[PDB]
Amino acid sequence: TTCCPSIVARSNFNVCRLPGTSEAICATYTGCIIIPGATCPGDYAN
Repeated sequence: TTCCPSIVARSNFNVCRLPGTSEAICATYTGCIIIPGATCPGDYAN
């Protein structure tokens, strides 16, 4: 599951994914995170 810190970061993440970039690279690129669960925390609400 991916969780993002802000709207901007999520929008950025989704563009990063368009060419097929791994989620892990898009995460460090944007400040989004990958978690094994499905429940994003309050400070990664977007």
